[PDB]
Formats: sequence, C-alpha cells, structure tokens
Amino acid sequence: VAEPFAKLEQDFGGSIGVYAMDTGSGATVSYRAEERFPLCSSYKGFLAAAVLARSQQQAGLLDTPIRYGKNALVPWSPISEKYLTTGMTVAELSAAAVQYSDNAAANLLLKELGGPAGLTAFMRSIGDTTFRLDRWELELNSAIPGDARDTSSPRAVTESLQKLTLGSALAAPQRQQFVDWLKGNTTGNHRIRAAVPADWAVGDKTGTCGVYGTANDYAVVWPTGRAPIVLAVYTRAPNKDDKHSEAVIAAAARLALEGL
Ligand SMILES: *C(=O)[C@H]([C@@H](C)O)[C@H]1CC(SCCNC=N)=C(C(=O)O)N1
Repeated sequence: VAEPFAKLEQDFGGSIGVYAMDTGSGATVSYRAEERFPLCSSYKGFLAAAVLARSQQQAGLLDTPIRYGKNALVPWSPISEKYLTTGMTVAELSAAAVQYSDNAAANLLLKELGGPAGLTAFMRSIGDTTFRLDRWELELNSAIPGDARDTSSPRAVTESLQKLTLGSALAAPQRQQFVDWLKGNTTGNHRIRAAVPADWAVGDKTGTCGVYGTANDYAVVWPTGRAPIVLAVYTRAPNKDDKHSEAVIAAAARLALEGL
C-alpha cells in the first residue's frame, strides 16, 4: 500500500501526506496521514464552514454586508478587490474565500469569527483536535519546517471535511451550501479533480503556500451511484525554493482512489 507513495514522494523530493475514506465501505488509505503539514489556503474551506455554522445561531449573518476600506486588501484578493466600492455580504466573501482563495475575504471572515483562534475554536467544536490556525493572511503561508502553527494532518482534514459535508456538524441547508461552494471551486482542476472521471462530482479546496514545495488539496467525491469518497493530499519539501507540484498531488490522489 504505502509502497507507491514512498516512490512518488522520492520523485518529488519531499513528503506527501495522504488520507482517503470510503464512507460506504469504510475502507481507508493512509500515508503519513497523521503528520502535520501547512494548511496554506486550504483552511479557507473550514472557514466558510465555520461561518455557516455560526449563521445557524445568528440569522441573517450570511446576508450581512461587510464594507471594507482599501486597507483590508492583501495580495491575491481578486474578488474582494473588485467590490471595494460597494462591499460584499458574508456569504459572498465565503464563496470568494472558497472558490478563488480570496485572501482579503478570508481575513474579513476570520475577523467575524474572532481571528485564527476563533476558527480553531470551531474546529474543536466538531471534535478536530489537530487543526490549528494561528496567524492571518498572509503570514500563515510561511510553511517553515518544524513550525506547528497553521497546520493539520491529512487524516484530521479528511475527518472534519467528512463531518461537515456528509455528517451532522452542519444543519441540512448550511451543509448543502458548504458542498455547493466546494463543488464550484475554480482552483483545483489539476489536483484531486484530475484523478477522478469527469462524470463524478467533486468539491475541493486547494492550498499553495508558494514556498517549501508546500501545496495541498482536499475533496469530497461522488462516484456515480456510489457512496461518497473523502480524501486529502498534502505536500511539503525541505528547501524554501523547492517547487510544489500539482501533478504530484493528482498522482497521489489517484493512488489513494485506486487503493480503496
Ligand atoms: C493559498 O494557498 C495561497 C495564499 C497566498 O493565500 C493562495 C495562492 C493561490 S492562487 C493559485 C494557486 N495554484 C493552484 N491552486 C491559492 C490557491 O488557490 O491554492 N491560494
């Protein structure tokens, strides 16, 4: 089982972490599934989930307009930047955070939740004890070896995604909104999506720290007429200038799906 992944992570020059779960059969694949990896932008899926969970207690939260100044803008905010003159609702910021990895939107939503500690508190509320977000955009992307900040494990990411997209953690309408946002993600076509047949529905959230060969993807997959699959592929590398590889993420994802 682990043999194909070790092979892959030695063509890549760094570490690959993989965890996949068949929700019907209960079969799993694990490879470095309990090691910590930098979240990079991938926490933004759970951010949107946390915002949805809070809207269950705070009616009208999703429609709340957030009017921000030019100061709220940080690099890689392609949606947020376009609406500087009108603002965006919490729901619009959430879709932007998920589907375009919009950094200003994420910081705005983090603020709504009480900062990185607020998001970590939400992940604890659903029983995730591994996840930790400690910093804001963009410092959380530093991905320095040995730093436990802003990390989780492939297994913890998979279990939390499972609880949120298929389980009871979100109420029924919020749960479908979360799934819909992941399904409409625009940044992951070359990662986990590239490993499934095009006739299978996929929702995913990517992460790309830009340094230390650190990039990732987690996804829910619906095989046609089949129980849904949940999986996470995370990578890192020892040298700051080591390049991440979308191909390696897709190859790792295919090995996980061909192995369940
Ligand atoms: C998140 O990981 C980073 C961080 C700088 O906020 C941004 C950069 C990118 S943009 C395209 C990356 N390539 C493939 N996805 C994303 C991202 O979508 O991963 N988030």
